[PDB]
Amino acid sequence: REVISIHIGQAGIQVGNACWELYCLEHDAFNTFFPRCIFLDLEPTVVDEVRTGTYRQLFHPEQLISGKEDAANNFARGHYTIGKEIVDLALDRIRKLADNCTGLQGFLVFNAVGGGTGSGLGSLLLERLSVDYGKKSKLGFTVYPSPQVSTAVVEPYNSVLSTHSLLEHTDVAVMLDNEAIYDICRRSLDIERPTYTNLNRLIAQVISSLTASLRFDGALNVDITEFQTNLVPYPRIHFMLSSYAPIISAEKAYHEQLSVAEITNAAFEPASMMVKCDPRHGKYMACCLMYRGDVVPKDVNASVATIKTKRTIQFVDWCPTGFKCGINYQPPTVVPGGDLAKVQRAVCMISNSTAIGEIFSRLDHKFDLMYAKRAFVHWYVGEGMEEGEFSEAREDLAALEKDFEEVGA
Amino acid sequence: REVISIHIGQAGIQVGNACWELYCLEHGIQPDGQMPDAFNTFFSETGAGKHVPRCIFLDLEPTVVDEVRTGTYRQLFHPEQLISGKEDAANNFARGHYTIGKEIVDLALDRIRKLADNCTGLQGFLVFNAVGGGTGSGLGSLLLERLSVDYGKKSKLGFTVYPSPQVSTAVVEPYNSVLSTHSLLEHTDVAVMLDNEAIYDICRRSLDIERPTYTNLNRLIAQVISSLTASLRFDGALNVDITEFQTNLVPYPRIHFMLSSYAPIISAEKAYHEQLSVAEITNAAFEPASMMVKCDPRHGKYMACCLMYRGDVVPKDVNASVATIKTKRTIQFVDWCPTGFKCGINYQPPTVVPGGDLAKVQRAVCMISNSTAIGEIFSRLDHKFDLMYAKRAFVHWYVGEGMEEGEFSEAREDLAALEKDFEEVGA
Amino acid sequence: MREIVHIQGGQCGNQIGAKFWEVVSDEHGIDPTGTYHGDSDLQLERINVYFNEATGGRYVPRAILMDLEPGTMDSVRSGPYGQIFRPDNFVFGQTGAGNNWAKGHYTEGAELIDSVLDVVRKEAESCDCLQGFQVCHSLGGGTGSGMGTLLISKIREEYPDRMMLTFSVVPSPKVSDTVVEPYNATLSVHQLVENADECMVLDNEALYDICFRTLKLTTPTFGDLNHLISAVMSGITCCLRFPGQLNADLRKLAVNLIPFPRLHFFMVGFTPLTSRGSQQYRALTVPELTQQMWDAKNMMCAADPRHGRYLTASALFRGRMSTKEVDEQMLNVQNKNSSYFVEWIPNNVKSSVCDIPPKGLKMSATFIGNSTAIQEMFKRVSEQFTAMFRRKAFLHWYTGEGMDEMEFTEAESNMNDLVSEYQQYQ
Amino acid sequence: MREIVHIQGGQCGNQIGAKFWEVVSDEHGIDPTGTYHGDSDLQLERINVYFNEATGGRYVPRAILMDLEPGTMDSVRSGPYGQIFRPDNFVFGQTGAGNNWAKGHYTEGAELIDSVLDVVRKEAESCDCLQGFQVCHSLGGGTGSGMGTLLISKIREEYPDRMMLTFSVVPSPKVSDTVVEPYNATLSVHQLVENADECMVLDNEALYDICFRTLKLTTPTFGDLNHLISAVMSGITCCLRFPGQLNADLRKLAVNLIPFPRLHFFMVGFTPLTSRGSQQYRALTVPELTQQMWDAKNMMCAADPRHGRYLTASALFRGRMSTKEVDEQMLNVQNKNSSYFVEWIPNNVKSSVCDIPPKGLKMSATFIGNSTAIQEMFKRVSEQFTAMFRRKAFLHWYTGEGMDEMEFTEAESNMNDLVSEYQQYQ
Amino acid sequence: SEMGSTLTTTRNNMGGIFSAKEQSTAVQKRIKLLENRLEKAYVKYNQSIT
Ligand SMILES: Nc1nc2c(ncn2[C@@H]2O[C@H](COP(=O)(O)OP(=O)(O)OP(=O)(O)O)[C@@H](O)[C@H]2O)c(=O)[nH]1
Ligand SMILES: Nc1nc2c(ncn2[C@@H]2O[C@H](COP(=O)(O)OP(=O)(O)OP(=O)(O)O)[C@@H](O)[C@H]2O)c(=O)[nH]1
Ligand SMILES: Nc1nc2c(ncn2[C@@H]2O[C@H](COP(=O)(O)OP(=O)(O)O)[C@@H](O)[C@H]2O)c(=O)[nH]1
Ligand SMILES: Nc1nc2c(ncn2[C@@H]2O[C@H](COP(=O)(O)OP(=O)(O)O)[C@@H](O)[C@H]2O)c(=O)[nH]1
Ligand SMILES: [Mg+2]
Repeated sequence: REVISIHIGQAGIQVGNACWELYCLEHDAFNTFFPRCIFLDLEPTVVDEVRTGTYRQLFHPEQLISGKEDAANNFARGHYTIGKEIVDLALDRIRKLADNCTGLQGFLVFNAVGGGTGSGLGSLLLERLSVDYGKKSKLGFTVYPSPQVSTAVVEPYNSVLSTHSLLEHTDVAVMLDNEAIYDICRRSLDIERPTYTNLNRLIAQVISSLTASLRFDGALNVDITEFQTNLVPYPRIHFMLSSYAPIISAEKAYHEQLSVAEITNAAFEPASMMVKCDPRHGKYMACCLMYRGDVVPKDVNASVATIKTKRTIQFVDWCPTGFKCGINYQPPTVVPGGDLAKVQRAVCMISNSTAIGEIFSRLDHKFDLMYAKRAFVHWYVGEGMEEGEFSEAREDLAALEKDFEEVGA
Repeated sequence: REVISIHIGQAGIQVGNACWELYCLEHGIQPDGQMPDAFNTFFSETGAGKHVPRCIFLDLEPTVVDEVRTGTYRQLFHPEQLISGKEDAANNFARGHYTIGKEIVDLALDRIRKLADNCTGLQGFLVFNAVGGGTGSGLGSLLLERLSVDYGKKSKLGFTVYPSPQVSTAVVEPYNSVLSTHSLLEHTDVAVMLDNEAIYDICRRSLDIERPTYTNLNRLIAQVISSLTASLRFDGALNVDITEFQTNLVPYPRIHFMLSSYAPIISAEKAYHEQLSVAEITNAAFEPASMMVKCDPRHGKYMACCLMYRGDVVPKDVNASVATIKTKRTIQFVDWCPTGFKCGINYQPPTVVPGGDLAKVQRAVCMISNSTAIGEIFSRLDHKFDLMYAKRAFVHWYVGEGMEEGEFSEAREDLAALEKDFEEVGA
Repeated sequence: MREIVHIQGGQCGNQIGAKFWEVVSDEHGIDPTGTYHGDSDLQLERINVYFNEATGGRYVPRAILMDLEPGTMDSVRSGPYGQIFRPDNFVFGQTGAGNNWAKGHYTEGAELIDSVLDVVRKEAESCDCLQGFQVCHSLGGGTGSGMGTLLISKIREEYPDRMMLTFSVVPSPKVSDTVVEPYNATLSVHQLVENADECMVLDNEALYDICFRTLKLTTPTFGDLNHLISAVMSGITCCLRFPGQLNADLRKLAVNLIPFPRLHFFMVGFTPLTSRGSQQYRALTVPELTQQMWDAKNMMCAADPRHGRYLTASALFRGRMSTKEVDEQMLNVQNKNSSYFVEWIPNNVKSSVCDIPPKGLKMSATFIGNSTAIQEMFKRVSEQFTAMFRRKAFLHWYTGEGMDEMEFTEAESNMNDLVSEYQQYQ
Repeated sequence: MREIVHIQGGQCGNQIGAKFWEVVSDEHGIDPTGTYHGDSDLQLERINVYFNEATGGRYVPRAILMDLEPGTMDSVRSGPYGQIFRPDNFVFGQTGAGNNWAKGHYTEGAELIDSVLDVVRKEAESCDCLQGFQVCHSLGGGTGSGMGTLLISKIREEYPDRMMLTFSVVPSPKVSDTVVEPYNATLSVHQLVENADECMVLDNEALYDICFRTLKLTTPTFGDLNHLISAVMSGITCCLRFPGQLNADLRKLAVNLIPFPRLHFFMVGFTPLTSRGSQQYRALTVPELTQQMWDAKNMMCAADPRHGRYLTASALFRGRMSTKEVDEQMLNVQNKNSSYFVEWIPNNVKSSVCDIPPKGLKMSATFIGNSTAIQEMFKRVSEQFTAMFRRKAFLHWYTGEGMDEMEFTEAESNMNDLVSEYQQYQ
Repeated sequence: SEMGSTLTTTRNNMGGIFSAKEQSTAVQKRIKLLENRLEKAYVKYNQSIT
């Protein structure tokens, strides 16, 4: 059993540069990863940093795909003009990666929707993967732009135009912001001046905690097909809040008494979500709890009972059994230079609720304001688009808002 | 069973620095937090061999907190427990109760909640504050308000420092004491007074220390608390809990103000030449030369008394000794109460800390009584508070913060009403 | 965290501040280059109150020099510890007012004060939690009095909820350097009573008296006077910079010493201050600090408090001391001389101890007393103001600049009702 | 990989470009003799963006000097970093235009523009993936403005997809060297609005003002002004030459700052800029860089941005810094000064971080604000243009060369409709 | 100010944070006690019958 990982863009392969560092440091159990990867980007600067880095010999030279020139924060450019010449080479490699494989669980894609490469050719890669395989799962861990913290200007245009394909192509989509992670590193990790490297290190922790069930034998294992049923009650509602516990420094960890009861609680407070949204406004549709390390089924069982009996958070009226647990034996590993201390046990929670319906509504106004005056539209239209797909992507998010409001009732 | 201890203000967390020092030196824990089961009431165990105290230091000024962060016990306290503000209330009750208090007490509450959640058989809380300041007075009363609405049934042992009659450091402290008692009245279940001149006289005469600083004061306060929690920590021939004082000592839901004392406070040399037994320490616990509040119970009448005994003490002589006290006529009990005593004996002696000026004594008594001499102190406060209030001195600072003239008059008549209440129960 | 931005105005302000920054930097172990060279870790914990780290141990003072003639600015950069100030903080005019309060408050102030305000804004927003501002100036001169007072008024309407100290020397007939001293002092005090939170009265007459008897100096130049004033300023704000058994911050002192919003003029003294001939024969205990503190011939104003009544008083102690001794000494000096204290306030003295002595001594103290005898200065100044203004002396230099006659009458009324209102609470 | 061909025109272009190739050659560690002598590996792998390996480690720049007078060519060849160009690239006429736009655009350009196009083509297809061209010229002179402008039009006809940067200085009436400045600048802008991709507007008032106030230079010759302009140009194309945590090429910045195709005139600023006497009195943090960036008295144009609103803004950072501080600083200035920004556009600031600082510094920054205050200069120019053209001053020097009256009216029309669209979007 | 006042009165009306769980757990335990008592009473009656 193996699962291969695709990384797109400046954000994608930097996340991968930390994720693969953790995989090699963690390791027959290796068979699911050893790498079965592909980096691809339009700007050669970040890929060729890997080609000369410490992991020169680790990656086969062909694997590291690199175009000639960047899409430059332009969804249309990275989806219609420049994507068309590189995407064919990428997926015609990924095929022979799958032919190397025999028991493919799925693919997992890493991209940020704000940019052009992460968004544009992300969706383009996804569309040819869906028509080629269809049944095989493709987990997409995307990075959406934050409400108030922002680096680009045209990112609302990109985020809406990317989402229109992220609905019906990916199977399980995990949101991740930058402000929420910045807040996590500021609050729990007490790092007052964080950079992208620290963000990517703890993103890898989440990925590792949800594939450790395939790699190592636990008391209750869970495959990628399991998330497919247990968390998405409707074919078009797959957008997951993420959380992790205990995110804790090296000194505080020894002082505190980490156990199963309190980390099940800590994984539920909005002070520890990976996406800037308040689930107090929403109702939980389903929850999924990956437990790693020193876990007996009793205290995880007792912990979900206390959550259900609390009234600070509510569930939908549909699910009395609104949980999916999972226990694995091997504890989480640490990276030298990393900030997370060694813990006997950790919890990665992936939920689904209606709080996500707020982020789309928040997104709508920013896109709406700019589009009404036709700001920046001339860049995308001359690239090959029209006014049709702007308006039609707009009404797709309008439908999604009504959808969440209907299901939440 | 567990009890958590919260410290508010400069005087509060300094007192804690002596208490937790005494605690680890008693249970054999190094300041770093590891042993080289009775510690379960105060320390929670990480499971990696590290013990962390159940306490939260909080105040408004970061100076006194951050020497603690860098003393010997940097590694004993969990970092989140040591709360600290950014600017001081500055001897201004209103500033600590409405301006700056309203931002800091909510952080303390959502901290203290998970201390209680880690506990199982919580006996209660116990708070440390000096009413002369603004932090310990202002947000202290605010914290007690929100604690009463949260728990209610749980004990809140208030070990407060009242301003001394003559020896004082601040000038607006009469205002602070009256307004604070107005809420400390109906929130604290059991409130123990600890003056400063009385402790000064004990260290001068008994400990024969002629140049005492605050260190020795805080040291002997920790000794009384240790003598009071030994019954909870260790097994004795006749033990009491913290819920026992709620019933056995306060006859009416508004008369809860106790006079504390301890014996024997004896230097290193008197002990070598002097004898320790139960009868003489039962005597020495009652004489006003060993009280912790400047008042005289000889002027008052006792409602009920309490007696902690530590060390090699049998129960036959504690009964015989308390009998001799009742047959004497220097002190008298209230007509309504034929029996006025609550006794208790525990096996473990008081341990000593190196560097302290307390000798290693074979036996000790901690007395906690209730009387009517406490009514004289409250009246004594009213004379000099009313003295300045009529001319409206220093009122402009509190009213500029957002208060008015109404709360002075209404708090004034409430404590004035308490004066009449004390006089009518004594009759 | 708690932060003080420092402002020096006029020639008087510049020399006072110059000797002040040498004393503080030497306490924190920073050499003239501006790099850290101390030993104790305690000296580094509390340098955010007065300094900013620039790069590689370079600590710059959080001060602003403001004047009108370049002689003072060049005299500052020449002397030692002159190379530590940021050259951009030398906000500075060119023409000169010259002992004309109207020129200092209406003509040259109107184009320099926007500049000094902009520097102060950067210095205030550069830090996080303001404790207050600290302004040192004189009341006789023009570029210190009129401009500095306008700066005080402008700042108070900008940040109204922060404290503000102003150390001002005031003129007296025995030390009469300029001729229009009363016309400057009376208008300046009118603005100070309505703007400043608290003032600390100083004078040059008492400083000369201190240097004659107590110091027994041969040649008391201005360097020694500025040395005494600097020791006082360091002594009062020592509590924010070092921990102690009983800490008392600036706001804690203000609310404890000011009973009414208009009664904020204090007289200050400092101990120990002894000559080298008798410093060898002395002892260092609490009673010897007190009975040299509360001596009338040690006050730094020419306003003898026993000609009035004490409202409140304060002592800031520095060094490893026993708090019992501190409190009993304040009790003794209040019980014996009970007549000199106000009657409707018991325990008139606020006290505090800090555990870091200044370098060169083992134990020191600092006294701040709010007496009612300060009205001697107000009557003493107002009669000279009246003596010229009844006859319209020197008036046209004030009138021809924009001021009219009702400004002097309003200023007279406010000073006159102030000394009247001190007398009533007396 | 990505390629930048350099084209310099006129006296202003040649001397600006001379200082430019000095600082770039030092950044890549190339000696004045043309051979590599650097230390770090990083300086080798991205020199093809600016150089061509000839033979024996001879790295020659990919530049084209262009003028009409030999004084500039000989002064270029004389000084250091003068013997690194290929002598075939010194395409060079002989007669000279002399501040006559018609000579440089119709008569004398007609025989030179053929030779420059031959050289630039052979120099363009020599590299594989062209990123764009980079032109440095003026709008007051004749052979710089007119010929350079005509070259821009011909290049955009051949290569319509490739990028185009133009660092152009504009004349201002406070620093007015020639008499026919309005006649030239107005016609030059008429061609820039339709031919260039983006134009980074410069001026000498702000440059002289910057060296007076912030740099505090005594004698700011053209060397220092050209040094500042070169530092801006190195900062704008540092992303291609060095790896960073967030990259932003030329096209990436263009699409994030140009909301409408005719709105492509920028203001530029460079930080940090500090006097030599105060270089050690300061920190090096992101907030310090931001305070100097958003100062209106720091743009390198004589147009106060606070006289209008920003449409967009860009900040290219260089150095080891935390991205969170970058975004928090941009968000902070976006909230507090809310009126100076356009409302129907949130996020008016694009940011980027490169990991290699310029030589000698620790952390630098480049600001490119597309504001609506730039319309004041176009009005500031058009009022002068109408003053002459109402009365046909100096007109015959251009009329007898080919321009008719409709050309000047067309230039006024384009100028007037442009200032209305900036006013519209404010 | 009005929202703050409504917050304080609602805060006093909930009767504390831990109040809801105690009342819920008390009635549940009460259910168990009546069930236990009912069994013993049934046993006595059926024993009487035999
Ligand atoms: N968590 C995380 N996010 C990143 C990182 N780098 C970039 N991003 C995000 O990526 C978004 C922009 O896309 P980029 O990945 O930088 O660039 P791109 O997706 O390759 O698109 P192009 O610039 O056209 O090449 C920004 O909003 C960032 O939040 C990173 O290292 N970690
Ligand atoms: N018994 C005892 N009392 C102390 C000690 N330290 C301070 N105090 C008392 O505390 C009173 C003033 O309050 P502090 O605790 O010092 O200050 P605070 O309560 O935090 O109020 P602020 O100064 O506004 O912060 C004084 O009257 C002292 O009597 C101590 O170590 N032991
Ligand atoms: N203590 C002290 N006072 C000074 C010093 N220099 C000037 N003065 C006082 O300043 C007063 C005159 O004010 P002046 O310096 O002209 O003020 P300015 O012109 O406004 O700056 C005199 O009464 C002096 O006593 C000094 O170095 N130390
Ligand atoms: N910054 C800078 N500006 C210059 C330089 N030389 C000329 N200028 C400006 O260019 C304008 C005149 O342009 P000119 O040299 O006649 O252009 P040309 O004749 O077409 O080459 C004047 O306003 C000068 O301010 C220089 O070396 N540096
Ligand atoms: Mg990218």
